[PDB]
Amino acid sequence: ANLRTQKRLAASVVGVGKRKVWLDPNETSEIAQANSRNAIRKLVKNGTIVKKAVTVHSKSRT
Amino acid sequence: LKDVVTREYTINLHKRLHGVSFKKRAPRAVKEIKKFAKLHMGTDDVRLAPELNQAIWKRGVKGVEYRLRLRISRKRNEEEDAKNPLFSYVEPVLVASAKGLQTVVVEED
Amino acid sequence: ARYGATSTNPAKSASARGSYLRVSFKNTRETAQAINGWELTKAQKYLEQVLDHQRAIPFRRFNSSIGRTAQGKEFGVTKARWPAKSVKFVQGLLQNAAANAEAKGLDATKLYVSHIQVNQAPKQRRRTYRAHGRINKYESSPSHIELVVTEKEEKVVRLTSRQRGRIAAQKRIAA
RNA sequence: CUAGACCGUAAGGUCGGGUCGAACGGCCUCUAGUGCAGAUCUUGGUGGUAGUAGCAAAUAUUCAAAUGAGAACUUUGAAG
Ligand SMILES: [Mg+2]
Ligand SMILES: [Mg+2]
Ligand SMILES: [Mg+2]
Ligand SMILES: [Mg+2]
Ligand SMILES: [Mg+2]
Ligand SMILES: [Mg+2]
Ligand SMILES: [Mg+2]
Ligand SMILES: [Mg+2]
Ligand SMILES: [Mg+2]
Repeated sequence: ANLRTQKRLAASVVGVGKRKVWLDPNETSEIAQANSRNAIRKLVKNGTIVKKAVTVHSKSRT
Repeated sequence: LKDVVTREYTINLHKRLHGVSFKKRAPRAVKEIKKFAKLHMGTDDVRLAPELNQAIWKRGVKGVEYRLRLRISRKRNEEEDAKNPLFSYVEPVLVASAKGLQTVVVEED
Repeated sequence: ARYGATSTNPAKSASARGSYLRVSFKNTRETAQAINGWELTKAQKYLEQVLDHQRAIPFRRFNSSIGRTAQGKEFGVTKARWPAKSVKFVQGLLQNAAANAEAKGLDATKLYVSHIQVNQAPKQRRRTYRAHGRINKYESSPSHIELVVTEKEEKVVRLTSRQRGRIAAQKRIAA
């Protein structure tokens, strides 16, 4: 399948970069059926698409 | 003999990657592990667990460990098999040190 | 129909074709000549060994500045290669001609490649850009391949008067 | 088209055989945009070179799954 469009949609909906969009590898078909931002929103809601938290730039040494 | 068997190996990656170019040390480590499993189990088909790949690339492309403890499980190929009836599956073994360990046979049951 | 020169029985032969095939003509000529005349199953096993680099295709005409290999030994040559794309195309045609042969009713075990022929198909044109704003041709050299598989099958003397008399004389002084 | 035949010193002419499909000759004369190996000739087609020169700047890829006839290169995840 091709989920390149869904990851771009998920980045726009969630508000993060594409680098922060996690699509569940075990839900490829269900993600593929999600073609609208409304469907992406429901997938973010039920956790098929996750926000993939920021990698930390600690200041402790500084 | 027993076509399906699993064993514990430690591989000296230090001598196999000796002199190898820095940007290909980890990719060479992958190829040397596949060659290693092919030599030990006689299987052309070798599949590495992604966690083994993570172990190989832990210190980057240039910092492969000298020795790596591997669990090689020769199994029966299924799911619309390829040419070979058997394949080898390599996954890493969590040990504090990979030194002073001998080849041993793992009991599946 | 209408292949190159063939001298075989069409009743116990089958044939295959691939025209305008995007595969190197020089490589495919060598691959074809490598199995020309072989038994069909021997050639198909041999082509599989070529694919996995256990045996090589000897390169006999289009071979200037090829590398040297020990796998050319069995063919009396030093220059041999492993043209995977040609081998795939040939073994595809071998499969078709085999399918045709047992579709016609021919026996499998007696099949041998009686005729295999590679011809230059029309070239496909591209361009390559050169120093100082020059353009050169960048051409494919496609192949027409045809092959036929066949079942293996299992004066008065004028004498002069002297010669006739000598023969008669030998017969009356010999018994 | 034809290491098949015949005539002419020769330019050439004729015949057989194959291919082919709709027009074309002999002779007497008339007429010319009338005969090619060359012109770094024109246009077009094609070789040897040669499966050769090469496809080496921009640090770098790897494992698995999914898809598919086919995956170094597509997608997803993991990682660097
Ligand atoms: Mg050195
Ligand atoms: Mg060279
Ligand atoms: Mg160029
Ligand atoms: Mg001639
Ligand atoms: Mg007509
Ligand atoms: Mg003129
Ligand atoms: Mg001329
Ligand atoms: Mg002249
Ligand atoms: Mg080259």
